[PDB]
Amino acid sequence: LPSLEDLLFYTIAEGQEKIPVHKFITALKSTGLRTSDPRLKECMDMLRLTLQTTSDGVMLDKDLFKKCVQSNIVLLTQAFRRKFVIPDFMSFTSHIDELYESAKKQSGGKVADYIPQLAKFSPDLWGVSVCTVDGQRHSIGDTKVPFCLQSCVKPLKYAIAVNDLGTEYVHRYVGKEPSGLRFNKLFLNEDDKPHNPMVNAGAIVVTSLIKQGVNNAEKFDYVMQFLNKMAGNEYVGFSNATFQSERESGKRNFAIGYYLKEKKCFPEGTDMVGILDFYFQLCSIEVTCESASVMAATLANGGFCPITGERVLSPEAVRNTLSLMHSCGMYDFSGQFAFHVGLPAKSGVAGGILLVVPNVMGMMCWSPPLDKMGNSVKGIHFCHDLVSLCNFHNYDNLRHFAKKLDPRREG
Amino acid sequence: SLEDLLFYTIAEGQEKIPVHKFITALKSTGLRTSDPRLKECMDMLRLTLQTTSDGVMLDKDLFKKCVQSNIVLLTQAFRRKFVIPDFMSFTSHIDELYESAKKQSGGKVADYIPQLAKFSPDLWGVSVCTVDGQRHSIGDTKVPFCLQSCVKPLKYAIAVNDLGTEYVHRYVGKEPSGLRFNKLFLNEDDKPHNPMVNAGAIVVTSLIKQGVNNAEKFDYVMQFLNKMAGNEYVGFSNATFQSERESGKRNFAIGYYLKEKKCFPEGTDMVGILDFYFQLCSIEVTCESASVMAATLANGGFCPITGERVLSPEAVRNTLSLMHSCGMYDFSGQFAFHVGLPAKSGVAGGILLVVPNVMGMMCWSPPLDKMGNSVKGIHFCHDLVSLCNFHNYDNLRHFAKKLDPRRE
Amino acid sequence: AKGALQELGAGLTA
Ligand SMILES: [Cl-]
Ligand SMILES: [Cl-]
Repeated sequence: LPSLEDLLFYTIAEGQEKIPVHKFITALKSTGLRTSDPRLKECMDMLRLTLQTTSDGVMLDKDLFKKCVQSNIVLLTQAFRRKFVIPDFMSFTSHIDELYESAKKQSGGKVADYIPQLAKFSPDLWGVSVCTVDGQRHSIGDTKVPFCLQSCVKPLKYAIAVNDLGTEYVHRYVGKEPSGLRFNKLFLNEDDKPHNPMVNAGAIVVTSLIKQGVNNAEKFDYVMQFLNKMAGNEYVGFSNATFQSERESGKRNFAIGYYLKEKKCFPEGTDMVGILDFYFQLCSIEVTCESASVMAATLANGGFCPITGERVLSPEAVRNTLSLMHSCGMYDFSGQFAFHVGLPAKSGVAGGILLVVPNVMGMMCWSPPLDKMGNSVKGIHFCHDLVSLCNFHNYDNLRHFAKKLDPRREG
Repeated sequence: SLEDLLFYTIAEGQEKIPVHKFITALKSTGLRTSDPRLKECMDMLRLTLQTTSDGVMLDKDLFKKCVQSNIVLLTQAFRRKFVIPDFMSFTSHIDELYESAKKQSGGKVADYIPQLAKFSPDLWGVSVCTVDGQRHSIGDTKVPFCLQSCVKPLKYAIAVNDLGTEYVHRYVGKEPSGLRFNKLFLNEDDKPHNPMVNAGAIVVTSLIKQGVNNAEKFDYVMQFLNKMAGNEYVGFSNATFQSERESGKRNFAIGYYLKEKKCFPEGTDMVGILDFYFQLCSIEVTCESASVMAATLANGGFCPITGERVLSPEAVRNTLSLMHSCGMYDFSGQFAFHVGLPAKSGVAGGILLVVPNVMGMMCWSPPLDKMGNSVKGIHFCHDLVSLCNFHNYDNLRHFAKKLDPRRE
Repeated sequence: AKGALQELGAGLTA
């Protein structure tokens, strides 16, 4: 009748009477969990305070250890006993490292220059962050360098709209399918609605649905307070310089605005020129690979932020978002990507690709050089390789899958 | 020892098992006594029992002798290790989805050929086959009907299996047209947009078993579909074939367009390909046989009731991908979005449905809606995903009010 | 939960 915390103590202890705190921490990191994880704060607080009462500030005997670990014991136990969605995380991150290096050799593409903020980023910035639905984290390359979401925001604001207003309301204004033609084509579907919320027209109408009857200052903070929940309070910023240049060069976008109002695509009472303004702000929100990967993980984890356990989005909002990301998330490459990679992803002109592996993990990949369709060259290459290695394709089978690795099972 | 352990769970010793107790316990797991994987067991029970004084009771030595050759499967079944461990409760949920779809009576039975117009509007059948071979049927599941366009994925799967993705996709695209299934036209590359539009299925048809006469091409497909269905019913309706061919002008118009655009491989006999196309549409299944075919697709190309490798992983993966976004005609996009499962519909009323890693199904009800899809079939599919976390993008850990049949 | 883990692991480890 041994308690969970007695069990944890004996596994880490390895026959000794006291556990050096450094060894507990080292072991914890090996699971992929960070000591900074919000769900572990109490354990970390207890360790700090309790170690200052100690003669050496290193050694925790059973009862002390049992006390520090109690409040997080189930999570800690899942972690050490290899119960997380990827049980061998160190192995896995080694594979991610190799795919990153491989992608790294692809130096083609051209950095976006429609505004000068984008022009300025070095071609060789390349980072990849992973966050599992259990909050196992890993990064390689440039993962702490801020950049703009640009179109990666589309699926997120659409999720907010569905979360507050429901599917039926939002889809009075916007369709649910791929256009079938080129994204760079201004047109509406059979019922006069933009085809889906991933095309520019659709994202603009969706923008107009959020926090109606309030002002652009309030709308934008409401949206940021949302992205922060999605990211477990990790970095969400704003580029006022991108916002200005986006607005300075907004002719092509305003037309769409005009066209959309003329066809009665906005809700009764819409101030188009302000909606477009709000739309430019949201494109200019800043993330890192690290923080964006938790956002994607929230989407992989059914709307719950994996590093806080907080419900951030309704199930209907998440499911839908993933469905539209599957179909319309990579511009003109969307159908090929669906076919070959088979994961919900969303690209943006800053070089970001937000990727979800449902039930497993989120990922943000970033490299500024873009191919012909406006997708990141390193990012597209990486996403192909991940799915060649691992049985992550939507329509990969979990029992019979050839020479693919399944990271959810142990070697 | 394993066989030892199975003896006791049923025996409650009891120094002997009545064979019927063993058979009713085994049926309740979802398996059928006719299961091809269970044949040695059944042959041994028959033979051994004939040497017995009563013909019912088995002791440990004899029971262990009968069960030995198939004990891993028998133990997985009995220890609730199959993908739906509580199958009796699952099938009762299916029955309820069946009865609720049964009250929908809208739609029009197809009547461009006489063979199709003959089918009573009240025919309604639903069969399930899990990836472990668990079977359930309710309604009219043992009646012959034509696959029609439900054949489109199976013939694409065959072509990719035999020729590879790269070859097949020299001739056909990989995505939705996003315009009406009605045509015709070709994508930017002068290919039919995908293998599920009529123009695409016609070009796929022209790839399979090239250089051989139609009689051996057809036999070859028939043999393949037999391996997909675990040797269950695959027939052919000659009457439907002849009538499809007579009133086929519209498919011939597509073939002449494709011919003039150079969409067929070198040496293609256009009219000959049309004959094979109409022959494939006219291939008969029942809901039960088609359910195993769908389950082969749910189980990565292994037939669940035989264990045989029928289709390559690439072939199943791609097929399921295109059924996801092109299988339900003009309702495709809305179906992907709301139901979120690969499915393919046919003009005879069939919906071939795959829940990957879980099960296949065939739903059949002749009255169709305005888009060409079975009214009861579409309803049943929505209800299924309303009830259960089977949508592609449902979550496996956090799913609100939905039931997860994968857990106990 | 806590119960499920405690059964499984006491067995395996003890
Ligand atoms: Cl963008
Ligand atoms: Cl059809």
